[PDB]
Amino acid sequence: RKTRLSKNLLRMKFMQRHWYLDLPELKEKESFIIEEQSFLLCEDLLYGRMSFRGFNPEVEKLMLQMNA
Amino acid sequence: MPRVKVQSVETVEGCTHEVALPAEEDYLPLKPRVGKAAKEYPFILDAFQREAIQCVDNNQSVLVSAHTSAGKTVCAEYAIALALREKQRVIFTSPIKALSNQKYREMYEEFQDVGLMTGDVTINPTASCLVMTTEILRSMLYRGSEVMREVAWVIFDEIHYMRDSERGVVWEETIILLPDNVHYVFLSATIPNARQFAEWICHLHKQPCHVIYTDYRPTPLQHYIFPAGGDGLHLVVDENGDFREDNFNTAMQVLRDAGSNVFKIVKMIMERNFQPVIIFSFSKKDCEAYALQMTKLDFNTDEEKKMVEEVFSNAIDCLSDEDKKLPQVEHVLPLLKRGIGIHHGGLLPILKETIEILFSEGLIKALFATETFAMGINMPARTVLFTNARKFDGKDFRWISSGEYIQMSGRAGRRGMDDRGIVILMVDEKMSPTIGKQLLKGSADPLNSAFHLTYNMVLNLLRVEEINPEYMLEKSFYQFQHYRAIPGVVEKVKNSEDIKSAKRELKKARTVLQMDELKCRKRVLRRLGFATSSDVIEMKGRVACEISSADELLLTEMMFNGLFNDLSAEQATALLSCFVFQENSSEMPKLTEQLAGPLRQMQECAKRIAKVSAEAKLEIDEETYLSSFKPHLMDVVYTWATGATFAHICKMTDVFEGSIIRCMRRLEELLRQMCQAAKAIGNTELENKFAEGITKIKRDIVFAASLYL
Amino acid sequence: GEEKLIASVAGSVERVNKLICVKALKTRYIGEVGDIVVGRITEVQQKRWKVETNSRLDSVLLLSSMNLPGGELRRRSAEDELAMRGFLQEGDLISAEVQAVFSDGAVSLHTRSLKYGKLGQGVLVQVSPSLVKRQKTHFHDLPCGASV
RNA sequence: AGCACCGUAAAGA
Repeated sequence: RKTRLSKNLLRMKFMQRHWYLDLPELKEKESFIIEEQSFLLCEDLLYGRMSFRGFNPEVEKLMLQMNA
Repeated sequence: MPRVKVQSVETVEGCTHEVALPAEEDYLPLKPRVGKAAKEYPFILDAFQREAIQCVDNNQSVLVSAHTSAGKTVCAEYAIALALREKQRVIFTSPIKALSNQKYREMYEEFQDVGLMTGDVTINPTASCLVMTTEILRSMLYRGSEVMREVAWVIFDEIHYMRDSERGVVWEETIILLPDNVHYVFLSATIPNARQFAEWICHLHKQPCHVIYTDYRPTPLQHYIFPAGGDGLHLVVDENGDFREDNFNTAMQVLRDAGSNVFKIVKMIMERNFQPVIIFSFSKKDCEAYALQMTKLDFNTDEEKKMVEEVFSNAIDCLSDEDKKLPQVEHVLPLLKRGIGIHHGGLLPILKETIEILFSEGLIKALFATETFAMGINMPARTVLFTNARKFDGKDFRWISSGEYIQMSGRAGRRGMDDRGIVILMVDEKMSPTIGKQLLKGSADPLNSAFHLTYNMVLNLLRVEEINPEYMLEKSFYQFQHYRAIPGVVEKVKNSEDIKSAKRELKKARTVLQMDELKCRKRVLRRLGFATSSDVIEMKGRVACEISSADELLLTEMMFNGLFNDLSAEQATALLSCFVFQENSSEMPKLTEQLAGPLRQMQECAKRIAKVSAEAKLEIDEETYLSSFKPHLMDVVYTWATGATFAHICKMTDVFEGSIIRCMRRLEELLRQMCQAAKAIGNTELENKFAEGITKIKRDIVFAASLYL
Repeated sequence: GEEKLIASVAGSVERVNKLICVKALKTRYIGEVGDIVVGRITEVQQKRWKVETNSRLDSVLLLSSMNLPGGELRRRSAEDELAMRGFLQEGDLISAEVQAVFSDGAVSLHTRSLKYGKLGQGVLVQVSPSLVKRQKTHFHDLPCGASV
């Protein structure tokens, strides 16, 4: 008798489908100003690829999605 | 004549070991291993296998003739691992494609370093082990690819398959082409002429070779007969080989007295608990109708049915949602639920692999399979039944040959589980003890070669400077096999020491055969432009050599008479279907003009080739050559290339599906070849045309993946 | 051009059954598939050797192609990649046969057997390729006392 | 073994 499969079959593919340091001078410190070069954090912007009344409705749903 | 020295070694009972070596090199036997073993095994190896390993250690080629199911594949793995130990490369020649996929899956599970080559796919060719068919290796040997200079070990499986007529040239030619500095293994079944084969390999490589032979077997068999309506199985031969025809005589008496059956036999088998069972019927409609008859019974629980549904769906989910809605799929799936299966070369290979796997598990007990399992799988069972002895091969409606009877009987017998196997044979005719004896206990049929010369061979050999056909013919097996039959009239002449035969057969002792056909092939090639005086190639030759999947002379003539240069994309696919397809059908079809016209020009070219062949007396016929090309699938292929549904296609013709799949795969191969030919001459429109046709064919299922891969 | 077949090269026209070609009188060696060949090496790239035939490009001998001393054939490793130079010096000569022709025009050539490979001291001549009859057995050993 | 072809005797309407 038997109830379960075998392994050699159950392997096939169609089936599966350091250290640290404490500086009292600089232990609990954090940067107060940070250098950025991105106009996004800086400023809000829409999604590049868009469309107006019909061309590539896929881009229209992308607009609806990413612009909120 | 070929001088050669054969010898025997003093070993123990269990096998026989014999060497064949050059006639002027004395014999110093093998030596024990040095250092670690290449591959330790969980169990203990028989004398058979350990002798094979000892041979493989000392780097000497070998021949191994022993019944299947005797762990004959161990020497292969040892050689593979030994090669992967010395950085060498190794090769494994399995003609079949599905068997090759299985062997690749196994070797990949084990070694992690393998590569598959085959007409359909290609995997990890930068692998120390190359599993593939043999024709690929033939093409390599021709074009001296980057492998022959790296691989040191070759291993052949199913050389006995060389006894055929249409492919026995490949293994021979491959051997003749290999270099003296190679080593390799032969893994055959029982054949009594092994000594001649070894002597041939030796005289052909000036290399020593070994031979192992044994009738040993782990699971002895018991043969029974069933006569029509006898309701009782009668023993004939027992495990010990004791053949008792008393029961055979009683069975014949029942036959004489006799003047919904296999159902009764399987019911008996199952009540005996003899499951599982294999059923070898030498046809297709018979298997299918027997399955239809036996659908009523059920040899499984319900949980097994759910699990079979699971695996079946997980397998055929790789297809579309429509190929699922296919009549074979549905009208078969219940048969699988119930534990009975069917397998023949008329199915979709997907279901074929599915059924083979399920059988490997045990989710189906009774399997109606004609000859596939006989050769290219390791999936033994507990008992086998021959629905009948008769069959069809080539032309003759011959009886069953002991060779094939044994090649199939080797299936029965599961090591460990089955203490023994039950063979049975159905009979409905007077069969006296002579035929029954020579069938059941008689020995296998010897290994005779075919070695029929071919165009491709001549041309691809004209390419080369160092190798000529006469060499091939003088080195073949069909020639080396005509030196032990020579002593006859030679012995008569030695007595005579009549004289006409003396002169002739002395000037014909070490000479060549089958030359006239060679000269006639050459004459044809000259008349048609595929060569010239001085026996040198011409452009047509370099266009035809690229073709191997069909008749290439006629393809090249179709080119150089301007046929494909005026047609469309698909029509070429159809005119090539006219070549790949080789089966007959009931009703010749009706074809439209646009698609028929070209076939008339095809037939005209064929008639021209036939006349040119008859002038040189190739013993050829015109009507056959012309009608050896069945266009019965031109419309099929046309509608398929128009982007249609397989279900809208399997209907147009009263032909099975697997035949269509073979047709179309061979067709795509031929299209690649023709693209390369057009690439050779210098044209581009034609190659774009053929490539577009290819892109049209491959859609859903004709080129699906192999579940074993 | 404009539904008109116009020649491109100086020579005699040849009409095979339906194919129209031209057979010029001076060209550079176009690559066939079985033709033997003699070649003077020009470069040694990490993977292969670059050879000079009278061809329109730089013929190529892959490191996988060159036969090894005797028949000691196992496989190609880095040690062979470094002997790639000490054995086949830049400027040497090889007598090979073509293996295949690429779509870019180049010719990959190999060494089927030991009769091929590298050449001794001998002497050499450079002529036009349209002055050797396409026939068999380019390798001759003449009774005069030499070979060609 | 099967499928097809041909003839043959018999029954009903």
